[PDB]
Amino acid sequence: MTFQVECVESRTEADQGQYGRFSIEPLARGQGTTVGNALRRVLLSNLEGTAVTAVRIGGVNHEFATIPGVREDVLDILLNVRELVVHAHSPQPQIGRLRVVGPATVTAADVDFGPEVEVINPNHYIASLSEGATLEMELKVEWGTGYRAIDRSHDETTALDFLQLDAVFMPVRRVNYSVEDARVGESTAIDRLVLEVWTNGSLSPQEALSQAASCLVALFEPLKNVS
Amino acid sequence: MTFQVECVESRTEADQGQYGRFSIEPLARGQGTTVGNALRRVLLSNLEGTAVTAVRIGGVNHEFATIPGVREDVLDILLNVRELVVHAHSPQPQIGRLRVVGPATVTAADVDFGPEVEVINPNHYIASLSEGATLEMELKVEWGTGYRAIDRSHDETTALDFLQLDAVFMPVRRVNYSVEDARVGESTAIDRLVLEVWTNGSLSPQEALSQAASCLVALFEPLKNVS
Amino acid sequence: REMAIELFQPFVIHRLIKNHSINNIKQAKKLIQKNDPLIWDVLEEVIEGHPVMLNRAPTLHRLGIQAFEPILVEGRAIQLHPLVCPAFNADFDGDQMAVHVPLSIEAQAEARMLMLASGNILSPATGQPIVTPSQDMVLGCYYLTAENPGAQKGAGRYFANLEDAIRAFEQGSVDLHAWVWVRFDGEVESEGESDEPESVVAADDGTVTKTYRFRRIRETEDGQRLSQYVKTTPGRILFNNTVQTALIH
Amino acid sequence: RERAGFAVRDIHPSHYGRICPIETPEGPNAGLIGSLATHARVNDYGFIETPFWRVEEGRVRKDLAPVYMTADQEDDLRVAPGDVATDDAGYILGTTIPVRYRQDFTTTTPERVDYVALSPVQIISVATSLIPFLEHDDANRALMGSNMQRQAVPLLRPERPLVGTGLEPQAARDSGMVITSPVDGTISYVDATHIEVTADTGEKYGYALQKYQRSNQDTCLNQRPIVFEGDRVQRGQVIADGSATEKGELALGQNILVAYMPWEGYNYEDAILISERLVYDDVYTSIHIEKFEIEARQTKLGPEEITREIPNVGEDALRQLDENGIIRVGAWVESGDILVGKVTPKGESDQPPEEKLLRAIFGEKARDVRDNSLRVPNGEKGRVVDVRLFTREQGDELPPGANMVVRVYVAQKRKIQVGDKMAGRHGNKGIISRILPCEDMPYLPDGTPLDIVLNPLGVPSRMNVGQVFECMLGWAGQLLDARFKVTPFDEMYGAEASRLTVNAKLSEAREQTGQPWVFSDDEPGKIQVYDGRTGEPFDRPVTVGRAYMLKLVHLVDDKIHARSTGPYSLVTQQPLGGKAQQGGQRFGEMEVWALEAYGAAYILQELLTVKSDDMQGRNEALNAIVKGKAIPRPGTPESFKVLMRELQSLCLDIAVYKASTEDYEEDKEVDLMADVNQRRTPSRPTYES
Amino acid sequence: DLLEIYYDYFREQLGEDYEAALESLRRVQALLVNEVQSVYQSQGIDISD
Amino acid sequence: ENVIIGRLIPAGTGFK
Amino acid sequence: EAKSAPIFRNRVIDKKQLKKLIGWTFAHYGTAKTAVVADDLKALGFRYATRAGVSISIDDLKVPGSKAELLESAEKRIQETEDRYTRGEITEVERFQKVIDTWANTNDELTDRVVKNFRESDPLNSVYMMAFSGARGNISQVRQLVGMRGLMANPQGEIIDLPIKTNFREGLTVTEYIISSYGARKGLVDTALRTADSGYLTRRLVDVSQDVIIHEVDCGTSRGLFVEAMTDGDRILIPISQRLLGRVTAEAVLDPSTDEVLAEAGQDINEDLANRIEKAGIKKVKVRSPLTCEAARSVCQKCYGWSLAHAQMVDMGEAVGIIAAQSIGEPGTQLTMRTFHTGGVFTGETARLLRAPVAGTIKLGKKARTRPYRTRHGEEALLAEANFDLVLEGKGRKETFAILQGSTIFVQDGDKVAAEAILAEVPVSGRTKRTVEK
Amino acid sequence: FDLDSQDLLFKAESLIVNSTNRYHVTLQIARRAKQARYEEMENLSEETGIKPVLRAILEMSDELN
RNA sequence: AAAGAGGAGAGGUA
Ligand SMILES: Nc1ccn([C@@H]2O[C@H](COP(=O)(O)OP(=O)(O)OP(=O)(O)O)[C@@H](O)[C@H]2O)c(=O)n1
Ligand SMILES: [Mg+2]
Ligand SMILES: [Zn+2]
Repeated sequence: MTFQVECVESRTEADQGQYGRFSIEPLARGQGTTVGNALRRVLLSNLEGTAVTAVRIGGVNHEFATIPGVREDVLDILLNVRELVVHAHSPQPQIGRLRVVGPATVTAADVDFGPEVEVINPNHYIASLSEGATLEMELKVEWGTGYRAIDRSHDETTALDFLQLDAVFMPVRRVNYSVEDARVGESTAIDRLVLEVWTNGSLSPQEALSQAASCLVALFEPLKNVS
Repeated sequence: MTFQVECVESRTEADQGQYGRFSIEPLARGQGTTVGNALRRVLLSNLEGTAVTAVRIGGVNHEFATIPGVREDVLDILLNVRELVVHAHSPQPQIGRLRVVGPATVTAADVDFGPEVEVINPNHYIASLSEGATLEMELKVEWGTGYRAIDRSHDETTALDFLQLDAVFMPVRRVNYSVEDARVGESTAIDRLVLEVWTNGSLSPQEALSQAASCLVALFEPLKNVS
Repeated sequence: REMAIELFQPFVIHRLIKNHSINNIKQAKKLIQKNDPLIWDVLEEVIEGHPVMLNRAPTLHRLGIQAFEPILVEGRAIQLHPLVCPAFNADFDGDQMAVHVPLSIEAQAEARMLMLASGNILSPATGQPIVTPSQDMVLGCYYLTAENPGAQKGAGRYFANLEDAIRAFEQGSVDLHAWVWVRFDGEVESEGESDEPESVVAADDGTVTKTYRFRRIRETEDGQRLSQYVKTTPGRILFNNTVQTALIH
Repeated sequence: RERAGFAVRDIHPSHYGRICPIETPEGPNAGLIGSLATHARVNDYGFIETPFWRVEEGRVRKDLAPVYMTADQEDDLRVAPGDVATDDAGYILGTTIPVRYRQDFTTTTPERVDYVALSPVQIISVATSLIPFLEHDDANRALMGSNMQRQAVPLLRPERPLVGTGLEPQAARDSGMVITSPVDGTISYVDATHIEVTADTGEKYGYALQKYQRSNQDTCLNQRPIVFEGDRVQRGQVIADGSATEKGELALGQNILVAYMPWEGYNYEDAILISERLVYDDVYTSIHIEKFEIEARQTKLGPEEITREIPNVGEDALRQLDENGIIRVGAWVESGDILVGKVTPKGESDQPPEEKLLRAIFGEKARDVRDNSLRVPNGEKGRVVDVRLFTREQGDELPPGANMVVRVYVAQKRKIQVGDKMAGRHGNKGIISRILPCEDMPYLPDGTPLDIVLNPLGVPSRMNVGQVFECMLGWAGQLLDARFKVTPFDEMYGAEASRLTVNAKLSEAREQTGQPWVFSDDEPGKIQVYDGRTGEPFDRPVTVGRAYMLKLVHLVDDKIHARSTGPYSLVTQQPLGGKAQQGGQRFGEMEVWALEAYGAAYILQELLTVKSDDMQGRNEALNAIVKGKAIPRPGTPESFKVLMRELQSLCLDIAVYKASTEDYEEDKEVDLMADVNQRRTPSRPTYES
Repeated sequence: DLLEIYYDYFREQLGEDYEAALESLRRVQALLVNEVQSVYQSQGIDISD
Repeated sequence: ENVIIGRLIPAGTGFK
Repeated sequence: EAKSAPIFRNRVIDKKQLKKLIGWTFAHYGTAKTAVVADDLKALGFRYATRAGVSISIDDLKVPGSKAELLESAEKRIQETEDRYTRGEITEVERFQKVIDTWANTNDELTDRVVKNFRESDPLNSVYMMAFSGARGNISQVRQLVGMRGLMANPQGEIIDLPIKTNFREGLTVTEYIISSYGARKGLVDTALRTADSGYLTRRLVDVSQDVIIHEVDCGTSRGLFVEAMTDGDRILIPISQRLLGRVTAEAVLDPSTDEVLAEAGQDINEDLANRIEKAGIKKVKVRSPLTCEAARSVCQKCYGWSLAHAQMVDMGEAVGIIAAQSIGEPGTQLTMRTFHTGGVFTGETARLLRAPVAGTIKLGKKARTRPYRTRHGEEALLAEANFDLVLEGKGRKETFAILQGSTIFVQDGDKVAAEAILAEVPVSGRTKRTVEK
Repeated sequence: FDLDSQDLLFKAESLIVNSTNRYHVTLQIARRAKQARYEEMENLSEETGIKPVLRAILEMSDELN
């Protein structure tokens, strides 16, 4: 109604993540709790992102699940792949191929993710290789929301060609909010809302806040035409 | 984002309250709670109304006195007239007058407020008078929201021999809601929200829903610009 | 505020005379009695940095008097931190407390450096802790880390870092008492853990996997570890993450 | 008290049925003051009797004029308690009956019994007999509940309990505020101060009612009508009631919704969290009345006068007075307002006599008087409801040496707030720590928010589980509109009587209302509850019911006190003691031990000298603080000098000496009662210039 | 009387009475401390020595 | 004894 | 302040674990981190206590289903005793003692069964959860809630022979309420009448030692005191590691295994050194004590040792007499005013029974010297005069027990003892209580 | 303000740790605070928004470096 | 300029 929004502090972490703090004031006695809770609920579970959904590793023995020449087995590679952050500019899925030979340390910068998909952190550790070893991998990306778990496959799978992974499409990593007194002098009750957002990097906190606010406005708009 | 809202039941109690049930569907997996809790919180605290804030009785100057011929004392009469329900069509305050004589049962039906104020329940019991008794009264009406306590700081004694009252402007009595599964064979986790409103009588449930939706939209709109 | 405006009168008078030049003492006293709004702004900064002493009636040992830093509240009752109640032996069902104010600089220094309530950790009678969580914090920490054969949803999942488990819990995809595997490198103690490797599997290129009741370790040929996974519960992860985070700030 | 032994504070076997074994003070005189039992009576010699029923061959004769017996008459007979169960009020069932013989508990066959007690509650007093489900509690909690039931405040609109015991009407009737119809007639005239009853024959009876009077403890006494005009009444029907009674029954508290669960630390140690509906619905709002007095004496210098012309005061301080100078009825007064204006003609001599003699010779008579009028004390406000004036020439018996007396009455209304004490009838007490808006409290599946939240941690530690029975019965009572009454010691009819009764009532309520969520079979007493801040249900169902709660006379408004500087004592010159006279707090020797154990010497030294009785250091410290400089070093306290003078008065040669630094010179006595610095020493600290 | 017994025995056994007094007092002190600590430990009270 | 006459106690900060 | 990483505690966290964590944090990081750690733990516990929704109900109080048979056996035994007294074979004192012992043993067995049933049936019960997590309750109150109250005591401290066989969930009768009134009166009188003794004692203690202040650094003394563990027979009541913390050694400490030296002369003992000393044997240690200080004042800094509040050596200028006096005098005064928290129940303390695990025959020994004896229950038995060994032989199992001097034996050589039969009893001691007239 | 009480608590703990007697360091802090207050009161105005004891603690902790 | 002085009973709260 008669409030103002300000941005206090912003940083960028080593892993290319982002952090943001916002202050909103003034509001009525109880409006801070409702605004903060609605914003948190919409931010944490109703935003769109990209994630790696299927992988395929070449040169895998079905017993001992161990790659020759690589110090990690299949489980650690699958766990390291799930943390890779991507940002696609098209609604159709794309595929990516990785081929590494010789003694080297594989990194997310060595994945050919087409001409449009981009890799936010090009320093993501994947695996290590020694002399006389090669790594061949295929990755598939998709669109979705939230933490999508898979069936019967916790992590440990070694069988069919394309392995299915449980993915997490969540641009926003953490949200906190607090309500404080902003009376100033002696008068009716007035509060101020402080909101902190940790984002994985593919989005900026201001953009996420704008998207959540737009979603809430679209949700509540068609309810005032009943009278 | 696109859904249907419909009214299922509408009934009236003994000319002193209203009931309404609404169904909203379809929604996402967890948006039913998000919509319902916000609607409940806004409906129960952030609505405007009208109430009686000052009373003047001829022959009485404080609240611990009695009138010869009246079955009740001033405190009971003040408590009775505090819970009178009115609706005003204009933002300016009005003044209502009452005069009753003889053996009678004084109810709310004999208060002349003028064509700018309407009395909801005309069977509100107020007082009883025996043969040789008379009752003369004047009432003041104002706009506000929530609970207002008397302050003895208006040193300007404009309200001479006026007895101030603690004011309660809350036109909504009860709100309830529930969430059901509208999934039909296909596994997609579609929600349906059912909302029930018990209203004081000066407002119909549809108007209260529209006002709450407008307030929520006005709250969440200014966050779409920058952050 | 009613108590504070009376206990700190000379300091308020001095600050009213020095800053916001009034005139003399009589005008300041008239201002205080008339209750001008400015005196509250002056008092809010008069008391900043000035300790106060609190006492309860039966003083059985030296922990019955303690020094605190005051903040102004609206009401007529004193607010007390829950973690200092057992030392005072006080509960909130009718008790009362006494307040004293130091005057000189030496007294203020002694109150800050000898009796401040954040430095009384052990008991003079026996060197045992005295600020342990007492009644509902214990119940909450017990419920958080307990066991529940029922309500096991999302059990068997694999996680990296200690933050992925928390993030998955906040989304409702995992229960609070489920059994999950988490990648953790460090010292771990369990309950009823077997010191003998329950299973040993030796593979090619000189690698061995040893599986215990609550652990799974991968090793090279008589060398260093490569990975370690712990089988635990999300509430225990929350507890340990809170403890670890608190020790770095 | 000092010369009393220890056998007098114990319970004797002869007390049963004559003196209550629970109600007793909890202080230095515990066990020395007692209460008469409910059924006891005193004969014409001064001994206490109790009634019994006689049995013949094994049948209780319940229609044969009960027999009153004394302690020594029943020593040689086998007497059974009041919980023995009979078939049809006739023969005694069972085969082993507990009896009392020769002041000893024994057991016997149901044919040697001689007498049976009338009631199972014959052993307790009136206050202890108002606690339901008392056999499931501890005795100490019963004593605390009986004690706390007598500290409740009458409320604006009282309510009688849903779950009672059956003794409330007699307790209300036997105290003298309930008016009852003495005939079988009709009602002819009703008014807020008068009721008339006309019988069938034709004669009339009239009653007048009290209206807003004062009690010994500044509470309120008020009577209100119950009946209407033209109503048909009977004999013994109630037509009016007092301030703390419902329609014929005692009513001390209110019935409110309660849930047993912890909140976010606001129930930590017996603290209470309540809702805001209890404030704006005028629940737990009370009325208090206070009295102020003033007199006009006649001094040797001249009589004092009650007038309006008060020297050296503004016009805004005399708006509400009238002609004589007495406040008007119906005015609102705050602290510092003038109630009665009194002026004293006094000839003080504290000015040079030249101006006074010149004025006296010249003339121009003016005001040589002083102002000591009556003003309301700090922290008080309210309405003036009564002013009474007594003088001579009116047939009034004034105290000797006085000419006029004025009395003023002031009334106030008080609501519940943070820091007030609340309690129930089962020994559970607490202090309110937070008041919440109703949209933040937990709510039911119906959508109704709760009224109060209590911590369960305190139920098994205090061992008072009757409150759970009471709440679970009150829930069903509210759902059914039934208002049950239960008599204690109800397990003589079965094995699980209370539990089965509560379960049956709850099941009947569930069937009648048609709502399946009000009662559960897996968790009989538990319901699902949602969170008003986020809308998410809690993990497990909690216990919900209706509780009868009271508000006590210990209010935080009469407990907050502070001091900077005030009066001092005449002899020791130490600060006075007491709330009523701006007193200081005592620093006993245990606190001195604690400060010595800490190691803080400067704090202790400043406490002992500058802040208590160093007559010169007080003003130096005050002026140094005001000017922003350092506080000079202290001297010698006055109490040491007083002690030295007192010791010298006993013909003892005690003095302080200074050691000789060098040479043969002997040590020199020091004069402690001498002035060292040429500076003033006034009686009280003051701000110079 | 334990002190007297110790004093007599050690005075006969040793040469001087300084050492005898020291020995007797030491033994009595140890006995008293142990007795008091045991009585306190009978309940649930823990105090340093 | 220093408490009765009002001097610095010989323990703690008043040791010397 | 750093360089130590916390361990991952994969277990349930009760009050003891929290206390251990607080002690570890103080010992490793300092007094400034501990406050923030405690604040964080308090906030987490407060946040997650309300999510659970812990409540109390009538059906939450579970009573074991085997109470009636236990009670019936108790009544049979009591009736046997009363018949024996009526016939004229025992006096009144022996009957009183026998019935008291029988009821005490019955109550002990009942509470053991209650605990076992509560643990086995449902571990998430609210009463169990908030009683056995160390939150507020204790066993003596759950016993009265779901077991049985037992025997009472009157204000003079004597036992009443009529027990209360019901609990609070079932409801008392009139006689049992009358009996409970005595315990209520006992607690009421104890709270305000007996508190003067503790105050008088602490005032005397403060007065006797108000001038003991640290004035000296070292006195140069070789004298000291011998410290060992506190045991009762073969059970250790107080270990030696707890008693050695903060003390200064008066002589060098040598390992009984090798020539290694664990500590030198004039070395304070921290926790790790005390643990090392206890783990490697060592039954006695000589330390510096204030009892043997040679300072010509009160005590020196070297003969005192650590200050327990700060975990390091004392500072010069400390008033230790006041601290000692108010450390001794506080717990008794505090415990006197908490008597009413348990009603007036009698705190049991019975003799130690030796039971035969399996059936067999008794072999006895060769140093066994015994005399005819009459026990306190009115029985004929044998009193031992020297320590010996009892041999119980079975089908394929042979066991030996050690019998000390003064204990009573109920069997002889050659008898055929059945299973779970009493063989010997060690009676309670008379010390730690004051002796009065008969 | 940028200076919270937690930093002062850590600074006081550090001052206590790096000394042999707590009473002596308390007396030193009191003397420094008195001298600083006297210097302020007779000259200039200084950053008066901090009490002299806190100032003395800050300078004494900074001298440790 | 002024303004309370002690004592004795009875009853309560932590
Ligand atoms: N004669 C007395 C009575 C009470 N007290 C003080 O008041 C406390 C009594 O606390 P109270 O609230 O009455 O009982 P608790 O034992 O705390 O139990 P609960 O609060 O659970 O009822 C005692 O511990 C003590 O500090 C005292 O010093 N002397
Ligand atoms: Mg208490
Ligand atoms: Zn020494």
